[PDB]
Amino acid sequence: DREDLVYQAKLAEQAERYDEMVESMKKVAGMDVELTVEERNLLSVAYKNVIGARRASWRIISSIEQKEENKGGEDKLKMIREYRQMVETELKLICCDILDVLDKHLIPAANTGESKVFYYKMKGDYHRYLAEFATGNDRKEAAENSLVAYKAASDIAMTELPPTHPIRLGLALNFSVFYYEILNSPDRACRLAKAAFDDAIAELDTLSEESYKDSTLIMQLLRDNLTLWT
Amino acid sequence: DREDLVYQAKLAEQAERYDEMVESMKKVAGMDVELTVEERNLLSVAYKNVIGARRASWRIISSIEQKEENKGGEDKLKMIREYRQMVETELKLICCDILDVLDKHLIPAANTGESKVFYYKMKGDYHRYLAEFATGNDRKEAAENSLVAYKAASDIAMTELPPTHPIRLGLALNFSVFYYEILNSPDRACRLAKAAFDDAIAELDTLSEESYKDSTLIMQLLRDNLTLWT
Amino acid sequence: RSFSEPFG
Amino acid sequence: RSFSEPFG
Repeated sequence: DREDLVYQAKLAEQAERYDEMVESMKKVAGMDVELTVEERNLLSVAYKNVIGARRASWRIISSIEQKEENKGGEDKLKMIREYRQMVETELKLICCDILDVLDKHLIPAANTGESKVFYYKMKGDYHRYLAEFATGNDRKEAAENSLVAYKAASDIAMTELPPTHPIRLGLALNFSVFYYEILNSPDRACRLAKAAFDDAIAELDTLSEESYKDSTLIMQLLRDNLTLWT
Repeated sequence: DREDLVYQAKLAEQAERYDEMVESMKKVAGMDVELTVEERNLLSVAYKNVIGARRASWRIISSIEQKEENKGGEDKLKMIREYRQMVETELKLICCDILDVLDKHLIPAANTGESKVFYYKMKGDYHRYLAEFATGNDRKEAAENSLVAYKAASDIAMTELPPTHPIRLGLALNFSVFYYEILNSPDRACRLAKAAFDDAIAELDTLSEESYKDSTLIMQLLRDNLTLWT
Repeated sequence: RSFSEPFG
Repeated sequence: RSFSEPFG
């Protein structure tokens, strides 16, 4: 039945019906056993699509809002703000759903270094997504929760995974975005990304046959951000 | 408030939230007045996106089904068929929703040649989409309803619109697909498409400043199908 | 696989 | 506008 859910999740993924893909993978998480690499990946892809659609909508509506602040059309701005708020409600609901799954099911049952890093990093990501649109105390709390999770993932990654491991590199990449975009700290973002890239370069003998393309891609993205940030 | 709904529909379109775009434009249709060209277009785009997502899913799942019929994996086929059936239920619901809007609101209040052709052609399209996945009597009834609507749109198009008019050409294009894909009649599909293309070529002086790109595009598609079908 | 009228 | 970890 676990095998059946995974199949259903793969069919939903092919059909691009990511809500159903989330439904199926959340049931697998609901089983309180260590997920396979395949299952972790399917769950992560499902929520990143579901949340990504709303993050993309939110950025569009926000940019429309900013244009109109310059034209000062107030009837328009009332409708744009109400629309944005509706999308923020969905963003909050989706983040809260996977954060619950992580706290109740995935993290407690994770028993490998790789899975622990993967799930704390996911925790880091979803609080960071809450922080993207939050203001005032909600933003401070999301930022503090994101930081705690990313630090937890980093402690484990530093002791358990080689510096070329794609989950470790993916962690460095996203934690560096966190410092840049949420904490407004280009200096710390640059340091973290540069250190992760250099530490990988120092140990390229650790690249795995299973994941060298994935490692190579994240390292290119670390470099691409360093470019963007300098 | 009509102006407000149109604005909301445009925001939803920019955010790629086509369900909301449908909600807003269905309220405009709900007003029982002649829609503007802009409003007709927004309504049509909204439903073509909503239905198009499911038609795309349906084709994917159907092709997965056909692969597995060749491998004979029966546990898989039960899950694939149930998934397909779920998508067919959504397709039927969406088609039924716009068919209701057309029959109750749009067609009765349409009072120009262009709008009458546009809406009967939409009626033709949505029954044709029902016919794509229907079998047995449901397929026969969808095909008969699609034919009746396309004939109605054609009667009006032939007497009211020049042969280069994009809605007339769009009608010929989709009615020709209907003969090809639903009625399995390549000969009649080819005749209809060829006649519409040639009749446009004969009267290129009738191209409008407002729509010559649109006319040119549909004529290319008529040619592209003729290519595909011969 | 035939082309019908596009949208956008 | 920064790049974070991709998916697919």
